[PDB]
This record gives sequence, structure tokens and C-alpha cells, in this order.
Amino acid sequence: QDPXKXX
Repeated sequence: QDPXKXX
């Protein structure tokens, strides 16, 4: 759920 990274 973290922008650019993922989740």
C-alpha cells in the first residue's frame, strides 16, 4: 500500500 514500492 506504499506508492512506488508496492503493498
